[PDB]
Amino acid sequence: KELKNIHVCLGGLFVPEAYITATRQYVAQANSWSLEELCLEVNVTTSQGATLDACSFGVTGLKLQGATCNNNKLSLSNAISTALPLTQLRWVKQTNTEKKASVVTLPVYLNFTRADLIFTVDFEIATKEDPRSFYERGVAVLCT
Amino acid sequence: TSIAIGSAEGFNQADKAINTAVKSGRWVMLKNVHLAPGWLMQLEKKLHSLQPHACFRLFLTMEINPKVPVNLLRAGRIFVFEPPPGVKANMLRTFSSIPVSRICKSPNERARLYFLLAWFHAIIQERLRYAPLGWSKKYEFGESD
Amino acid sequence: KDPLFRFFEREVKMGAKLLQDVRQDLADVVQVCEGKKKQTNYLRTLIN
Amino acid sequence: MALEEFLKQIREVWNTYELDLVNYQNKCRLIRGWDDLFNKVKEHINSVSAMKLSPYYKVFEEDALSWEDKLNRIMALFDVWIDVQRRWVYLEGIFTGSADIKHLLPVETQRFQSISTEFLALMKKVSKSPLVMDVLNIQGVQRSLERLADLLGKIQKALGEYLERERSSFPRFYFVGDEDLLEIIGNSKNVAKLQKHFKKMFAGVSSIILNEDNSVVLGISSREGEEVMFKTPVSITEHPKINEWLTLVEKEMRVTLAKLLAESVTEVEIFGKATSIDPNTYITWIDKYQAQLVVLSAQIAWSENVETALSSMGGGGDAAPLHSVLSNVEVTLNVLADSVLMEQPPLRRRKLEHLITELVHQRDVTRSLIKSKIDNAKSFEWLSQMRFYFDPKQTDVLQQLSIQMANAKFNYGFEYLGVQDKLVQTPLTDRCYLTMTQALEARLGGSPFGPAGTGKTESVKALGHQLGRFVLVFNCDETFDFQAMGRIFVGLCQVGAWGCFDEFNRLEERMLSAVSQQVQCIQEALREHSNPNYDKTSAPITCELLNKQVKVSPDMAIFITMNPGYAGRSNLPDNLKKLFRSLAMTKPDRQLIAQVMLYSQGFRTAEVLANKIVPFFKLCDEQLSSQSHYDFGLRALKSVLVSAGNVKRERIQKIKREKEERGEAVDEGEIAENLPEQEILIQSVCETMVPKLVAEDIPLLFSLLSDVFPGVQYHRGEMTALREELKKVCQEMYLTYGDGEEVGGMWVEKVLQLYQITQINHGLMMVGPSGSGKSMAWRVLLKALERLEGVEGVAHIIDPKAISKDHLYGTLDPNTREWTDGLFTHVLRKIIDSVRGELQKRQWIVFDGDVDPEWVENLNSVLDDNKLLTLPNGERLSLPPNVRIMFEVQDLKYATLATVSRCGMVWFSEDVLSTDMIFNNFLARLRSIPLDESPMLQIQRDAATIMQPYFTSNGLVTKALEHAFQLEHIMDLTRLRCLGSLFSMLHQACRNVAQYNANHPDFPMQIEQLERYIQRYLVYAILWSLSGDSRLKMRAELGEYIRRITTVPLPTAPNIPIIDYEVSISGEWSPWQAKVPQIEVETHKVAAPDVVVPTLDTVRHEALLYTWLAEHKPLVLCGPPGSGKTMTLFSALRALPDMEVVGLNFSSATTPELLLKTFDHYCEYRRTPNGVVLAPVQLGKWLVLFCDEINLPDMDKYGTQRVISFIRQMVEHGGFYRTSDQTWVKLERIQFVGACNPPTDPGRKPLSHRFLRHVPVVYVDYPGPASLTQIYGTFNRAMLRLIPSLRTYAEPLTAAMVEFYTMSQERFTQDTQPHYIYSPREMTRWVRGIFEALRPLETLPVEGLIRIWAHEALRLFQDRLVEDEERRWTDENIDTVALKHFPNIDREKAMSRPILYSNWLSKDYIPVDQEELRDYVKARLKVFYEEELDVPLVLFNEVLDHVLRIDRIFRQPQGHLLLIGVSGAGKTTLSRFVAWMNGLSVYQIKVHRKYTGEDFDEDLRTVLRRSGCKNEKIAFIMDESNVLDSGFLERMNTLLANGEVPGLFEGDEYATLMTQCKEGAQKEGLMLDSHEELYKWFTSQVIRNLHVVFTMNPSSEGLKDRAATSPALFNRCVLNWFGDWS
Ligand SMILES: Nc1ncnc2c1ncn2[C@@H]1O[C@H](COP(=O)(O)OP(=O)(O)OP(=O)(O)O)[C@@H](O)[C@H]1O
Ligand SMILES: Nc1ncnc2c1ncn2[C@@H]1O[C@H](COP(=O)(O)OP(=O)(O)O)[C@@H](O)[C@H]1O
Ligand SMILES: Nc1ncnc2c1ncn2[C@@H]1O[C@H](COP(=O)(O)OP(=O)(O)O)[C@@H](O)[C@H]1O
Ligand SMILES: [Mg+2]
Ligand SMILES: [Mg+2]
Repeated sequence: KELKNIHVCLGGLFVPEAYITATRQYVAQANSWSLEELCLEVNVTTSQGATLDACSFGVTGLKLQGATCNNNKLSLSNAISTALPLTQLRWVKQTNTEKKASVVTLPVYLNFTRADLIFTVDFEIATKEDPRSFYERGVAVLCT
Repeated sequence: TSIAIGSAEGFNQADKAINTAVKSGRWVMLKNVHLAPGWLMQLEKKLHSLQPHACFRLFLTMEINPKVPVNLLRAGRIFVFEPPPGVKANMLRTFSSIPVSRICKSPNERARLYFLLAWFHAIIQERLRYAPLGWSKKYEFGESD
Repeated sequence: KDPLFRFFEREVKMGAKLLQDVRQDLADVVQVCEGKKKQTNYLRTLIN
Repeated sequence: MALEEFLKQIREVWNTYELDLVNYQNKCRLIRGWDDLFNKVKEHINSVSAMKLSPYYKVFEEDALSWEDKLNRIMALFDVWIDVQRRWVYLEGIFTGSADIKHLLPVETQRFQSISTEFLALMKKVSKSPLVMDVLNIQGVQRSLERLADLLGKIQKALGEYLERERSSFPRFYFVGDEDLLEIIGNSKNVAKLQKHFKKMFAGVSSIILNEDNSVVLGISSREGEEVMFKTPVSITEHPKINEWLTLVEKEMRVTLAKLLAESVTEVEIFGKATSIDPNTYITWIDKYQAQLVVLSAQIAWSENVETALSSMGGGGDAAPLHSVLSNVEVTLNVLADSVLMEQPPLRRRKLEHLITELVHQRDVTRSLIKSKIDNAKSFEWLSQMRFYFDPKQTDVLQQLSIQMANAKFNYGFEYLGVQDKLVQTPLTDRCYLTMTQALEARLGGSPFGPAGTGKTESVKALGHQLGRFVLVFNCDETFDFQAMGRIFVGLCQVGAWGCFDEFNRLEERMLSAVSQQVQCIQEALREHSNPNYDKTSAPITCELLNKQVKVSPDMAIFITMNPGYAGRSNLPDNLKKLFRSLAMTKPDRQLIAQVMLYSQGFRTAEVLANKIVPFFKLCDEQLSSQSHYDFGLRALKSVLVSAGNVKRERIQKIKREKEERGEAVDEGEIAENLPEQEILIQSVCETMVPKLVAEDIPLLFSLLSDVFPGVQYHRGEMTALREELKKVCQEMYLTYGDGEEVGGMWVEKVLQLYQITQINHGLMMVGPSGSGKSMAWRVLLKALERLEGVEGVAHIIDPKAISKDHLYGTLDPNTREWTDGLFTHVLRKIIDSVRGELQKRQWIVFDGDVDPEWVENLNSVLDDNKLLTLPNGERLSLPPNVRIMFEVQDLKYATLATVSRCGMVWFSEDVLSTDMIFNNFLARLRSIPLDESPMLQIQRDAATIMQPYFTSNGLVTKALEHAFQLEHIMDLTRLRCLGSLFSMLHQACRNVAQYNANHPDFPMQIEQLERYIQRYLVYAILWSLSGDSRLKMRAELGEYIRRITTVPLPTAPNIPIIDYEVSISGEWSPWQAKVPQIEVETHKVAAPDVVVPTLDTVRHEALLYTWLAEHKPLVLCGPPGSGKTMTLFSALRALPDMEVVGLNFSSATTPELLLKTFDHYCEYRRTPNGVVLAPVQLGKWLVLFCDEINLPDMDKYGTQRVISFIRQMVEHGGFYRTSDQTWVKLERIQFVGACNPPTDPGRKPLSHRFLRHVPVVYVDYPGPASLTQIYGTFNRAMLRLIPSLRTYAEPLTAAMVEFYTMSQERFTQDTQPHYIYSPREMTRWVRGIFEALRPLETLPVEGLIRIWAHEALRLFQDRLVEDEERRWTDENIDTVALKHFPNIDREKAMSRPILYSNWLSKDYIPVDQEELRDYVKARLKVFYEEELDVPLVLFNEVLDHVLRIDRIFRQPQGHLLLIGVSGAGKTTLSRFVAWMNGLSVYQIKVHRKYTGEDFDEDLRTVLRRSGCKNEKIAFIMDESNVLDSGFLERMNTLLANGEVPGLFEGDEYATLMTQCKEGAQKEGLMLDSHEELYKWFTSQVIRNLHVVFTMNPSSEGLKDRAATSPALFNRCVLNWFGDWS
C-alpha cells in the first residue's frame, strides 16, 4: 500500500516508462476499468507531500523548460528551467470532450538531450498567451 | 566533366578527364575525393608537374575529413561551405542562387512568394544552431529542400 | 499481483545488481592501485 | 528363410528393370523415369541395411555385399547421368537453334560437337541394351560420365558473353541467372520446361496457357491460379525465336488487361450511382474479373463519382451530393462485409478483402471531404488524394486510364500483378504516396527511412502495384559494387521497372558515391524525356551506363529503403542524398491497420479488438524487460492479425464439423454470432508472443492480457498425436519426455511452441544459453513430424561464422563478372531446382552460429514477406513454401532490429533443460550403447546401476556441481563442460574394468569390488571434472565440501587432500606419491626436450589427459606460459602409441585456412557412399591437432572468432563444409587438443561458451618451489656427475637457481614490460647452459662452476631487461644469491666484473678476457672487411658482449634471435659478422614497392630448400620494416615454432621439394623413400640449419602488438635488448 503513496523521481528510475504503465495498470485493476480506456491528467501542486487520491500518483524532479506553472496554468518565461514541486499523475476515463483551445501537449523528455520521450502532458495556458508561441519557443518538460 | 570518386574505374575516368582538360581547357570536378586519400596524394603529385591550359580548372569536393592529405590542402585553394552565419546572410545566399528571371515571371505575386520561402528557409536553418530548443535533432534542411 | 510491487521489485533487482557490480569493480581498482592484486584484461580496460 | 526372399526380390527386379527411354526430336532416346529409378535403389539399399541387422545375416553376408556394392554403383552412375543428360538437352538447343553461335564462339561449338557425338554414341550403346545392369557394366561408363559432366560444365561457363548478348533482346532476361537463361534459350522448343522461369521475369505471371499443340499462347496464369485469357493469342509457330514471342506475350499482357479493365469499368458503373446493390450481381462481377482489375474498377468508379459530385457542387451554395457518394460506398461496403462473413472460395475471399480495404479508404476520404466542406474539384483536399480517370474515347487502350495525385500525372503500366496482399491505406501511407509521387514528377528517387518494421518497402511496392508497375526488390549489401549496380540499372532502364533497393546504406561509402553518378545520369535522361518538345517519333532517350548507350523507359523509378542509425550501415554522400526525396516513416498508423484487417477478415468486433490489441503491444513494449530478442512492433502485430484470421477460419471449419456430425445445421449467421473472437485474438497472441518470453516476463504479459481482455481465458489445445510422436522419438534418442510439470515438461512445451512457429513463420530463431536443449528440440520435432505426416525431413546445418561471407552467399568475379554460388545459395538453389525431389521434402536450413548484421541482413528479403534471395548479379531466388530458415543462437547482442522483427523467436532458458534430464540421458546411453562399438555392455549396465543413486536430483553430483559454480576457475564454468568431462571419465572407468577382466580371464570383477571402484572413481572423476580448471587451493576446497556431503569412503589422511589420491583397479584409494619415484636421469640426457622428471602434478595431469585423450574427447590445457602444458601433453601422448600429434601455432591472424592446410598435408579426402570422409593418410592412427594459442585469434567487432567457430562446428557436428564445391566433409580418426594462456592475460580472448561446452579444460600452474627443487635438483645431480669433485655442490646449486628464478619472477612482471615472462623454461635453459659448458671440461673448481652459474643467469635474466636499474638489480642479486648459498668461496675469482665466456680462443667453452677477446674480434673484423662487408666498425665493450650473445644463439638448434634496439645500433651488422664467423649464410629479403605476399612465399621456399635439402646453414635476418602485410608474420610464426610451413609447398613446388629431399637424404646415407619420411627429414634439417634473426625498434605499443600477432617471437626467439648506445 505504501508503494502507491510514495513520491517517485522519474529521472532517477531505470525505466521511467514502466512506472507510468504500472500506475496505469494499478488504477484499472482497482477501478475494474480497461487499460486502454484510461487517460492521464497532470496536476502540479506547490505543497510537496500533499495527499494523493486513489488514482493520483506523485512524481517529483520534473523541470519545466521555458515556462512557469502557476495554478496549473503555464506562462512563458525567460528562465531556462523551472522546477515543478510535485506533479500529480492521475489516471481517468476518457471523456473525449475535445480540446479547450488553451491546452498544449508538452513533451516530457528524459533529459536535456530531448532524445527519448517518456510521455506527454496536457497543460492549460493562462491569460492571452499563444499556444503557437509555446511551440516556437521549445517549451517542454524534463525528467532530470 | 563531373566524376564521383570511389570506384576503381572512377580513377580511370578522372585521369582521362584531367589529361584531356589540361589541353582542351575544360573544367573537371571530382566529388567525394576524401574517400580516396591515397589516390589524392598521387593526384597532388601529378598536378605539381603539370602545365595545363589557361582556362583549365579542377574542382575537388570533400567533406572536411581529417584524412585528407595535407599536401593537397596546401597545393590547392580551400573554400569552406557551411550554414550561413545568420538570417540576413541566409536570405542573401538564397536570393543570389535563384536566377533573377525565375523570381520575375508573369504573376507579379511570384516575387513575394519567393521572399516568404526565403524567409521561411532562413528561420528553420538558423534554428538548427540551437539543437535541443530549435528542433529535436540536427535535421538536414538544405538547398535540396 | 500488485503491478506497482512488480515494477518496484524489478527496479531494485537491476539497482542491486548494478550496485554490486560497480562496488566490486571499484574495490578491484583500489586493490590494483594498492599493489595487492594482479591486473587483468578487463581491469586494464576499466582502469584506462 | 526371409533373407532369401529379399535377395530373390532384389535379384529379379534388377534382372528385368530396363531404363525407360523416350525419343528426343528424332535425335536420341533420353532416359525417363528418374524418381522411380532412385527410389528403387534407395529402398533396396535400406532393405540390405535392414538385412544386415538380422543375426542370420552372416550366412548371406557375402552375397549382400555384392548387392550393396552394385546398388551403390547404380546410384553413383545415375547421380551423374541425370546432370549430364539435363545439361545436354539445353546445350544442344543453343548450339543448334541459333545459327549465329558458330561464329561468335567457334571453339566452344567445336568442343560441344565432339562432346555431343560422344554423348550420342553412348545413346546407341544404352539403347541397344536398356537394362540397368547392362549399362552399369559398360567399360568405363562411370569415368566417361565424370569427364562428360566436367566437359559440359566447361562449355556452360564459357557462354557468359553469349548470354549477355541474349539479355539485350529480351530485357527481362537481366534478372534471370546464367544457368536458368541457358535452360530458357536451349529449351525454347520444350515450352513446358519454361513454366518455372516466368516467376523471375514477371511480377505476377507464374505460367503461360497453351493449347494442346503447345504452339499458341492462349494466356497467362498466376501462382494462385488466376488466369488472364489473351484477346489475341500469341502464336509460337509464327515467331519461333524465344525472345520474339516472349515480347509478344508481354505486349499482349498489357493490351488484354487494358481491354479487360474497360469492360470491368463499364460493368462497375452500374454498381456506382446505385442506391441498392444486388449481392448476387456484385459477386458475379467480382468473380468475372481479375483481382487487380476489380480493385482498379472500384477506384475509377469512386473517383468519377466524387468528381461528378464536386462538379455539381461547383455552384458554391448548392446541395451536397457527396452524401450520395458516401451512401453508395457504405452500401457497397455492407455487401462486402456480409459476403466475407459467409464461406467463399479462396480466390474470391482475397478479392473481397482487397475490395474492403480500399472501400474503407474511400469511405474515410469521403467522410473527410464531407467534414471539411469541399465544393470544388480543384481544392487541394481533393487534389492531394489519389484520383483515377478513365477515357473510353482514347484510341490507345494503354492510355485510357490516368492516375493523378497532387500535380503528378501517371499512366497504368498494366503489368499483371496476380493477387498481392494489399496494404491498409493509413495516413502514413497517404503521406508516403504523396511524397514519392512528388519525387516521381520531379524525376527524383524515393528515400523512405526509419526504424525496422515501419512498412517502407511494402509501401513502395504498394505504390508500384497501384500504378501497375513491375517492382523489383534488391537486398543490398557491400558486394553491390559499381558494375553490379550499373547492370541492374541497365535492366531496369530497358524493362521499365521500379527498383526498390532496400538496405541501400549497407553499400560502401565509396560505392555509394560511385553509384550516385549512375543515378544522376538516369534522372537526367528521365528529365529530358518529360520535355513537351520531345517527340516519340524522334530518337529514343538514352543514357550512359557502363560505357554504353542504354535506352531509358519512362516507367523507371529508383527507391531506396534505409535504416539510418542501425549497425552495419554506411553514411551516404551529400551528392547522393540530393538525388532522392526522403520521408521519415517512423510511427505506422497501427491502430487503423488492425481495425481494417480484422474487419476484412470477418470479425464483427474489429473496432473493439483493434482498440484492445494495439495498446496491448504498446503496453508490452513499455512493461516487459528489455531483451535483445524482443520485438512488439508492426511485424509482431501483423503476425498476430494474420494468425487471428487463420485461427478464426479453422475454428469456423471446426464448429461446422461437429454440427454436421451431431446433426444437420449449417448457418453462417449463427456461427458468426456465437464466435469468441476475443478468445481467437488471445490464441494468436499466445502462439506468437509467449515462446519469445523469458521466465520472468511470462506473468507480466499474462497479467496484461487479463487486464486488456478481462474474463477471457486461453486453454492451449493439446496436440495429442504429435506428443506420442515426440515421446517415441525421444525414447529412441535417449531423451527425457515429460508432460506438464513432470521431468522434461518444460522442454516438451518448448518443442510444441517451436512447432507452432514453423506453421506461422518461414523464418525461425532459437535463442537461449548454451546447453538449453535448442538442438535437440528441432532435431526431435523434425524426426517426429516425419513420422506424423509422412514427409521426409532434411536439415542443412550451416555455421555462418565458420566461413567467410563470400563462401556463405557467393561472390561475383571482378574481372569475368561470373557468379559463383555460396554455401547458402547452393543449398537453396538445389532445393528450388528439385532435380531429386527436394520440393516434396521438409527442408530446414539451420544457422548454428553467431549472428551479426554483416551476414544476417543478406537474408532480410528472404525473411521478409518477399521470401526472395536477391543476388548482386540481378538473380532472385524465391523461397519454396516447404523451406524454413532457422537460427540456433545463444544471444542477439549484436543483431539489429531489422532481423529480430523478421523472425519468430523461441526462448530456451537454461532451466528448460534441467540437470537430472542430462543425467538420465547419460545413464540411458550407458546402459544401451556399448563403449567398444556383450561383456562390455554388461559392465556398463552394472556401473550405471552403482552410479544411479548419485546421479539424482539433490544428490552428490548435483550438490558438487552447485558448489563448484561458487568457486572461480581459470575459465568461465558451464554445466555441460563439467558434465561432459565427468561422463567421459566415467566411460574410461568402464573401459578400465573391461581391461581388468581381460587381464584376469579366470577371475573377473565381482559386484562387491565393482561398487568400491565405481563409487571411488566417481568421487575422483567429480573432483577432476569440476575443479580441474581451478587453482590448487580450490581443488582442496571442493574436496573438503565433498568430504562433508558424500557417504563414499574417502582417504583418512588428516591433511592430504583427496585430489592427491587416485583409485586403484582393486577399488582402494592409493596416493599419487606412490607413482612418483626419485629417478636418476642419465648424464647425457640432462634437461633434454623429452626428459620429464615425475612430480605430483605430472602424474595426476598425465592420467587425466590419458582419460580424455583415449576417449578422443577434445581438451584444453590452460596456464601461464612455460608451465608445462606442451610437456605434459606429449608425455601423456607417449602412452598412446596409435596417436600422432601435429603442432599448430595460432596467432592473431589465424583463420580456418591454417587448419585446412594441415588437413591437406596430413589427411586426404575420399568419396564414400555416405559422403566425403577426411581421414589421416596413415591408416589406423588418430591424428591429434595440437593448437597452442587457441585464444589469440582476433575476435571481430561482433564477438566471434572464425577459427574457434570452425573448430566448434567441426567438433560438435564431426565435420565441416568444403567451400570448393559446397559439400559436407565428415572427419574420421581426427582429434583436437588445445593449449592457451589464461584469458585474463594480455592479448587473450575468452573462448565461447558454446565451444567450451564440448571441451574440458585443465589448469596447469607453475611448479612450486618444492617441485622446482625436485625437478632441477635431479637435473643438477645428473649434470654434476661429469665432475665428481663438484657433486657435493648439487644441492646448493639448485637452491641458488630456484631462489634467483623466484626473485626475478617477482621483481619483473608483464606490468612493466610485455616480454618480462619468466617460466621454468628459463630454468631448463639454465641447466643446459651449465651442462653444455661443463661437458668439455675434465675438471673445474667450485669457483669456476659459480662463474658458469652467474654467466647463464646474466644471459637468461638480464639480456631482455630494458632499463639500466633493472640490469643493476640483476647484477647485485646474482652476487648475493651466490654468496648466500655458496659461502667461503673466492668471490673475486667467481664474481669478476666482466663475466665473459667464449669458444673462439680455445677448443672448449671457457672464460675469456676482454682484452684478448677484443684483439681477436679486431683481427676477425679486419678479415671480415675484405671478404663480406667493407664497413668499418668501432669496437667497444657492449659490441663484444653482443657478438658473444649472438654467437651463443647461433650455436644452438632452432636458435632464433630477436634483437630490439634503435636503428643504426649495429644489430644487422653484428648479426652478419657473427654469422660469417659461425659459417652461416646471411639471407635477407629484398623488399621493394611491389613486394607482396607471393614474393615472400617465394623467398621462404628458397631459404627452406637451401637449409633443408642442401644442408646449408642460413642466418635469415629480417627487419620489422620488411613486414609489409600481416601474412608475413603468420608464415614466420609457423616457421619459428614448428620449423615448417604447412601450405608453403603445394602442387609442383611440393613435388620438386620431394625430389630434392630424396637427393639430400641419399647424400646423407638415409633410407628415406616415402613422402612423409622425406618431409619429416626436411623439417628436422630446417630446424637444425635455419636461424632467424629479427630486428625491430624498441617501441612500446608495437612490442605488445607483436606479442599477439607473432607469439613465437616471444616464446621461441631469444630476446636481446640492444637498446641505444649508452
Ligand atoms: N530432452 C532432453 N532429455 C535429455 N537430455 C537432453 C535433452 N535435450 C538435450 N539433452 C542433452 O543435454 C545437452 C544439451 O545439448 P543440446 O544440443 O540440446 O543443447 P543446445 O542448447 O543446442 O546447445 P549449444 O548452445 O551448444 O548448441 C546434450 O548433452 C543433450 O544430449
Ligand atoms: N616435471 C618436470 N620435469 C622436467 N621438466 C619440467 C617439469 N615441469 C616443468 N618442466 C620444464 O618446464 C618447461 C615447460 O615448457 P612448455 O611445456 O613448453 O610450456 P608450454 O606448455 O606452456 O608451452 C619445460 O622446458 C620443462 O623443462
Ligand atoms: N660499432 C660500430 N662502429 C661504427 N659504426 C657502426 C657500428 N655499429 C653500426 N655502425 C654503423 O651502422 C651502419 C649499419 O646500420 P645497421 O646495423 O644496418 O642498423 P640496424 O642496427 O638498425 O640494423 C653502418 O653503416 C655502420 O657505419
Ligand atoms: Mg524493407
Ligand atoms: Mg546446438
